[PDB]
Amino acid sequence: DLWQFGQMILKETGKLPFPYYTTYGCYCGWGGQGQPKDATNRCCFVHDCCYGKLTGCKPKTDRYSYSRENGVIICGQGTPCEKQICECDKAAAVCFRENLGTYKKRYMAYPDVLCKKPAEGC
Ligand SMILES: CCCCCCCCCCCCCCCCCC(=O)O
Ligand code: NA
Repeated sequence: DLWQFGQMILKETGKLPFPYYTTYGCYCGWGGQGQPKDATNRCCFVHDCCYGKLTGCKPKTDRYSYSRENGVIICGQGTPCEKQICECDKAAAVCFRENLGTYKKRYMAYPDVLCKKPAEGC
């Protein structure tokens, strides 16, 4: 669920998920518009697409099992929805960590007027 995704983000990046990954670029936030502005933004875009594939699941409310061992997130046993949601969340959290080097404070609260057409497609 979103509480768990938030904890993953904090564990992987050392940043609180709000505001650092809720108001960044064009896609780190609710949905998005336009094209991803950098690597971190593309992680958010991919995560949105990942959730999009889970048509029969409720990714923001379904709580799943996971652990984090030798610095690796391990999605635990569960329903197919729980497992797939966990894997979407893990991938995005790791993606954020891997692109912290290019995280730009400039892109927090990125003006929605610059998230211009054409939209990137999943
Ligand atoms: C007045 C309201 C203040 C704002 C609300 C504060 C509470 C926010 C709780 C955050 C929990 C985890 C949020 C997960 C964010 C996911 C980001 C993303 O889509 O990449
Ligand atoms: Na988004």
